[PDB]
Amino acid sequence: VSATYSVVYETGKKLNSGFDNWGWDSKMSFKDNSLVLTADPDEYGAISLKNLNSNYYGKGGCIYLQVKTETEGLVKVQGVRGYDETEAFNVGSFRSSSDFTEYKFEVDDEYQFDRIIVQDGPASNIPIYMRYIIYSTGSCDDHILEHHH
Repeated sequence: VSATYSVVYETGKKLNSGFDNWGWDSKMSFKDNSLVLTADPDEYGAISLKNLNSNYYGKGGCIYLQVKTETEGLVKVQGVRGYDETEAFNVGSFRSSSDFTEYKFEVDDEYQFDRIIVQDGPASNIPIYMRYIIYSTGSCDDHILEHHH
């Protein structure tokens, strides 16, 4: 099968149909035409974006998103088949940027997963602004947003 995409969030004030936030120690809000993670004061807080459309996003693949923030942190997966759902696996990091920066993270082929985690490493209580959160079953080498127009 060719690459299949799950578009979790583009812009606006809601997640797309069939996605929910199962994160912790944080508040997810919608401001500045983005999805915003603000970890609670002094907490290693996260959003965890659960796919309710299928039992999994897929096995391996690529996670793409854009981030704008003054803090930094980690992107992970959880709900991995074969594991306790609480166990999380790091797939990449994001850093501070004045405007939206694109990231692509390869998901190990060993991981068939149902949740995308974004987490504030410094426990900073600083907003992390996100757009265009998209999962592809294909490789990151084969993904580009310009082809999503």
